[PDB]
Amino acid sequence: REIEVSEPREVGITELVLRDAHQSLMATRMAMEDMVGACADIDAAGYWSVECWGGATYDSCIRFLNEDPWERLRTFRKLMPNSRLQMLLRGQNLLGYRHYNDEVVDRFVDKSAENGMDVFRVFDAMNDPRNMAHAMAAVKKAGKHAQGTICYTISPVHTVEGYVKLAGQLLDMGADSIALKDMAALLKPQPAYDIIKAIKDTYGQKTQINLHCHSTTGVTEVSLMKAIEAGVDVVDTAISSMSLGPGHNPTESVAEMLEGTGYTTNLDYDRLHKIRDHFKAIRPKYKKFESKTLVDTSIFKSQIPGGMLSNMESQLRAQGAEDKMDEVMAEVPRVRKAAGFPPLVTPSSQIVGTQAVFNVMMGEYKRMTGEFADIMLGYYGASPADRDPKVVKLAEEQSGKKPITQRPADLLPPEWEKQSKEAATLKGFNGTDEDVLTYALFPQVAPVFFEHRAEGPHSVALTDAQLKAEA
Amino acid sequence: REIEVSEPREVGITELVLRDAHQSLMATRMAMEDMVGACADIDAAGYWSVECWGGATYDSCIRFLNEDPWERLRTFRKLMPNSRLQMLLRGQNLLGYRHYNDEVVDRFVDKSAENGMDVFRVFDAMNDPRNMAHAMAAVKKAGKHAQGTICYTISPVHTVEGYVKLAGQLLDMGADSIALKDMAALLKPQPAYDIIKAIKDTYGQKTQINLHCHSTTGVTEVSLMKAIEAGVDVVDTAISSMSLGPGHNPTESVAEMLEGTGYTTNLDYDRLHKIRDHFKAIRPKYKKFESKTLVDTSIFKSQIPGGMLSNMESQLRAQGAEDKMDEVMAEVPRVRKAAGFPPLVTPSSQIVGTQAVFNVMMGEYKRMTGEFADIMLGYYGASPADRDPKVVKLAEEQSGKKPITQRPADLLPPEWEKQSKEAATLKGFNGTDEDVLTYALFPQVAPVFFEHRAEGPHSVALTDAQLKAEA
Ligand SMILES: [Co+2]
Ligand SMILES: [Co+2]
Repeated sequence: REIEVSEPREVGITELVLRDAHQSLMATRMAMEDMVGACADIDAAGYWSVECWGGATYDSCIRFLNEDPWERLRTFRKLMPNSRLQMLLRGQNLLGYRHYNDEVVDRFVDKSAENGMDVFRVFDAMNDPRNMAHAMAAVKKAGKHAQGTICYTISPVHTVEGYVKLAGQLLDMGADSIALKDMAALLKPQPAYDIIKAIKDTYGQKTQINLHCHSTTGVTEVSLMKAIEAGVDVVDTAISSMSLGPGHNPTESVAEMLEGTGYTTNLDYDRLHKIRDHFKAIRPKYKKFESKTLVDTSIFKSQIPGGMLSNMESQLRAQGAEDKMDEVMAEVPRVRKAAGFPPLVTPSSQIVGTQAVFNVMMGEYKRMTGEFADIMLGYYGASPADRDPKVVKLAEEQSGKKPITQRPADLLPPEWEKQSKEAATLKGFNGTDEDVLTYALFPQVAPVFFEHRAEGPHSVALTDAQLKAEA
Repeated sequence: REIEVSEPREVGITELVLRDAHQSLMATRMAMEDMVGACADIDAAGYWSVECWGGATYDSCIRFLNEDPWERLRTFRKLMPNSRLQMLLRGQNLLGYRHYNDEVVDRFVDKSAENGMDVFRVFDAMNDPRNMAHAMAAVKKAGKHAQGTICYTISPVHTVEGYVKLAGQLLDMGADSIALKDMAALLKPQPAYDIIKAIKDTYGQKTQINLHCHSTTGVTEVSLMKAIEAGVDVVDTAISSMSLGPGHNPTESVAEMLEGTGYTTNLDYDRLHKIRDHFKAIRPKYKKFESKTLVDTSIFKSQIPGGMLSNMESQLRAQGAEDKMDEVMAEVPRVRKAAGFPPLVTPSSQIVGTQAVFNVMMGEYKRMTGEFADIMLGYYGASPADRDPKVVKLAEEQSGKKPITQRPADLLPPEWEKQSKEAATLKGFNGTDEDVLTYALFPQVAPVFFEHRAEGPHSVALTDAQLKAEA
């Protein structure tokens, strides 16, 4: 019995400590002040890229830290001059709350690249390539690296062949590399090997694939080893003092585990040690935002991500039917199916979760939320599988909207000029496209932020004094 | 490029939640009251064995919980009637502070088996087979399972061939199985595969090997997968709510990661879920005893286990030279070498660590502790490599003891009758061999314990009230 493994080679590593690590472990509340001190070492560690922007950090900066996201980007570009900066961008949704007209996507990408972003990991919650298409083109126009993304999930319609097809569609829209995202740590070892190998066998060894796995279920570092045996080019990790739990596998652990296998990373262990210790000293200040579960494999049976489960709980707590949780968890699968089995990541997870609670309370689709209606009617794009025509009809007969099947942005009219005018009437607006984008992405937060931005970035973390006083 | 892997098969699992998990995560303070509620589910989970005795639990029971270790054993045998109970026994040292005469080993093993112990994992801190020989024979006489142990470590003298030789010596003394112990999580993936495969190739596939790895460095779950590909029969894990950090890899994670690989475990996921939730509800009460580091790979460079490092720190704090820590960490390697490269596990780690601090302060072996002197003079047994003759001489010229090279217990005279007499003069002594053993193993604690035992077992964990009041 034998297993074919890739030839001895160097495996690239993407550090997530500056973005996804704290987004996953301390609600994206990491203050810029607590990160800049590790930039010099991070820049000289030897990482393939440094994820430090995008995701929920834009929202967090303006909503909780009174920090300008564009200033964070500029500072990181300046303190890590020799590194490839990387961000996560939700396609046509950008970092916003809805799909935007193509010109807004163009502006955003152009300004991101202009301010220093090198690698753009573009993804769509439902894996609809059409929603990633324009952002990808904008990234290529800016001469930057376009990383098309495949959100991994487990469902009756997701298969290896299905993932290989998506990889092809991403390569067809000019992807420079393919990212396999596993936000819920659902990727097991064998599937990791099979999917990576199938993509490499189908499109060629030159096809660059970056694997992003969280450690929530505790099985993905083994998946990382299997992905490396299958030939994956780069794997995402988080410095050891900011890893595990709903976060990611440890950078140092992944580097150390390869000794003697023929595979290696070229990270500087001394630099890694300094970055570790830097965050180990700072992490305690964020205890009020930490999660309390290091390993949870329940999703392999329920299909429900811990985050999604908590939300439904709170929704079943604030109403009075905490007794129907076992019923809700049984309803979710049915709602997911009806919606076409979309991956259960934001926002699909909230939409499916909330609708599941309604069906239990008010009754079988008796009342559909505005979001669920939009998903069923195709306003978020195509689903991995065909949506239940019966539930679709009900959505149409309850929202008054006609079902659509083409890229949603095709219906969106130009809005930049409209956004610029409205933004320019806000006290604090600095007249840059960056600020207009801030208003376009977060209309209800931009006002307050522009007004207080002059006060400078803050921190919602405990102070050393508060740490001591508490101890 | 290919890698040979074992044929599809069932992999056995040993659950550590009742012994090593809490010894490693909350200073062995887990109260019997907090464990008995999960016994029924643990007994029906499908584990190959349940480690629930030995190690530091005997000391903890009588020193901190006013609990009779023998009563804990009897209760576990009664609540888990269909399971193979397993314990850790430090050979000729038993669970005590020194080597004992062979008749004490006979008594202990006989009473352990009589009270219900099924599998005895016998080990010696310096991997000297002669110190394991008699316990192993006693285990075989009692008709129980003798698991000879190899303490894994990394040193210039430890090699695959060296481990294969030890495995042979263990099999020659009647071992029913071989345990590979990696208390510091030093076993990387390739070495795990190479050592397991070499033992299987040399002594036959019928040779049973159980792998015990902690997760301290964060690389051992990958090692577990490699060990399984190499053909390991059983791997030790800890239920997910009591895992990771200086503890072990998660039971559920290890079981889930095998899906589709051809390997499988036959654990009942529902029973595992109940055991998880049981301990998740109880673990918060032990926060005052939790460690604060989930992943630490520094040992791959320093050879110093976190626990060993902390101790030296405190010793360098309580004296005034916290400035010489970088010097101490540089001295340890030299002391280890001089001692013959013994694995850095208790008590060798403390002995080497303390001596390292002296050499830095008072000077190069200017003053040797009584323990270090005994190691250098062979009173703990043979070292993996020859000890520095120059340091040996100094030990002899400073302790007045002649160096020995034969099994230390060969010099020990009968002591049972002496132990019985002394023990019988303690208020509370119940006249059983069990109590005499308690006195023989912990002379200075037995008095206090026998006097308060009637008050019943206690807990040093926070009460629900204290948990709430604190929150
Ligand atoms: Co992520
Ligand atoms: Co252990």
